[PDB]
Amino acid sequence: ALKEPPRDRKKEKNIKHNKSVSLDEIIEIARTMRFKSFSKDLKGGVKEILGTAFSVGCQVDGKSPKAISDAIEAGEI
Amino acid sequence: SGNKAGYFDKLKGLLEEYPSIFVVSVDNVSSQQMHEIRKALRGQGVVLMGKNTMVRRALKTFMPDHPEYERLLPFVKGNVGFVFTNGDLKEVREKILSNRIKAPARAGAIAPVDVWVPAGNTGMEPGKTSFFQALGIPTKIARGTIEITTDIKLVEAGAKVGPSEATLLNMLNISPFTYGMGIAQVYDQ
Amino acid sequence: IIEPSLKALASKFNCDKMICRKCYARLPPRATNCRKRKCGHSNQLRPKKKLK
Amino acid sequence: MRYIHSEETIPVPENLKVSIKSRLVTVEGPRGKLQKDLSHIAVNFSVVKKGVIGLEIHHGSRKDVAALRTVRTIINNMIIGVTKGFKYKMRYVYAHFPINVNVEKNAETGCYEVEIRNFIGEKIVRKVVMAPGVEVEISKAQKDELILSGNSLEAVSQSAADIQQICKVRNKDIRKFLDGIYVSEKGNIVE
RNA sequence: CAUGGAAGUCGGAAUCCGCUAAGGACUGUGUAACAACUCACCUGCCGAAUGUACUAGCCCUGAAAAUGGAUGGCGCUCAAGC
Ligand SMILES: [Mg+2]
Ligand SMILES: [Mg+2]
Ligand SMILES: [Mg+2]
Ligand SMILES: [Mg+2]
Ligand SMILES: [Mg+2]
Ligand SMILES: [Mg+2]
Ligand SMILES: [Mg+2]
Ligand SMILES: [Mg+2]
Ligand SMILES: [Zn+2]
Repeated sequence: ALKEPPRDRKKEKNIKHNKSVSLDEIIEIARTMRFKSFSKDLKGGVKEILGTAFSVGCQVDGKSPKAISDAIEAGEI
Repeated sequence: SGNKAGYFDKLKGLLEEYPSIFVVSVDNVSSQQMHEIRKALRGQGVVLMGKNTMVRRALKTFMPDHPEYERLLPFVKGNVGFVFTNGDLKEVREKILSNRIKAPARAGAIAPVDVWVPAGNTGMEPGKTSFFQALGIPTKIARGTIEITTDIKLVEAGAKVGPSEATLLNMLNISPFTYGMGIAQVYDQ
Repeated sequence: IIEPSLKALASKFNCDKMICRKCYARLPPRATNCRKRKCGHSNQLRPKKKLK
Repeated sequence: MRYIHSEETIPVPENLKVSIKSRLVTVEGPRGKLQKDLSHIAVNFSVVKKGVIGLEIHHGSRKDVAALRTVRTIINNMIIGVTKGFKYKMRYVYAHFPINVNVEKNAETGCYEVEIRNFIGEKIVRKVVMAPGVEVEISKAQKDELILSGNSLEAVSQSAADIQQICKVRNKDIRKFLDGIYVSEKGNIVE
């Protein structure tokens, strides 16, 4: 859903890699709906999974989705 | 063998902190069945199984930390698990006995007891009557539903179930197998 | 026509074989060395060509 | 490199008797009697326990020790055959010309004889005679089966191979002409 | 992302996490598309070894000619050979 503007018709025939989205609590906010359906020890595990889940988006600017999840230095909530 | 090292410290750390250890004999049970009991017992107690610990509990016997560990050495033979918990014996006596699954036959599975289909109406589509005629079962179609007029023996107890009958057992919701957790003798109880 | 299972049974005896590259001998499917002596027990084997 | 001691064991069930003399083995049980001669192999037979037969080789080479396990399974096959028998099955495989067989009864002796007609539409009538102790039957369970049964695995199997080897196609692509009779299952008479 | 339809398995581009002792955003089979099935990985049985690549001794393949035929002959196999 966090995609670049509108996905207009007749534009997906060519490459459609222009879906870059920002990496912030906005993606983390959307993780609360799932609420760690399969164990994961509350949202702490889900936050790491959800953060790296959007691996195609490559997070925001220099930061990468894998580095943020790998570095265990952020707050639980 | 990075995970191998993680097993050694995990086993020794958890055994000493919990004074009560319960052994469980689980065999040929679906993985999902252990998944739910792990989540159901997630709050209290942790279940953990691995390969036989030929010297890993014997190492716990060498130091005088628990003279009673060396008494429990011969009880392990194979596919026997241990449960680490702090609850009372009475409350955990039947706690892990829940969710006995209904295992279907596997095209030749030995039925311990004679299986019989009582007279009744299947209620399914009459296009499947070819399956009934394979066994030569007397069936009469009433109101578009297949009816068994007279009971027909499926397979004798202790005999291999026919591959057609084993498949036929699936849609009839009848099978001789009921899989559940097994309780082994613990601490000479 | 031939029943599918029967055609599989017959093919096991004259279709699924290994062939030596030196003496054209028939070998078992999992063989690694020819069994005949005139080729020196060579290990240059190729599968039997399928029909298509 | 010569190995000092190599040993194998054969259990014996409490139903039959076995006697060995001058490397000649005689096995007798509920379903009959069989004999085998092993005078060409240097083996030492002995009675390990009340119902176990032991055999061993001393100071043998790598090639000599190899035959030790071969002897053990052959004698075990004899024990199985006299208490459970053997049973082979065969099937007919044809595309256009049906294959007709006639398993006539004993021909004034214990031997059975099998007649095969109309192989790929040929005018030969081809005849094979089975070894003694082997009985050939036309199956009634389902179509196009030959059932061979007997006491000894060596005689039953070789006779079955005789039937398969006689139905051959010549000067044709055998990947296309799959005509013939083939063996499909091996097992015992009991269970 | 793709889309009459592609749920691992037309195709294009990425390869994280939960639960565990272990099972891959999968090596095939397979569905219009799901499914089903296989493999991968781990567990139960057993009882002490196992896997890959190289070096050089005897032997074997490579080894086809014209009268009958020559380790000198007979013959020899834990040799009467090296
Ligand atoms: Mg031709
Ligand atoms: Mg030479
Ligand atoms: Mg000479
Ligand atoms: Mg010479
Ligand atoms: Mg001389
Ligand atoms: Mg000497
Ligand atoms: Mg001399
Ligand atoms: Mg010398
Ligand atoms: Zn060859």
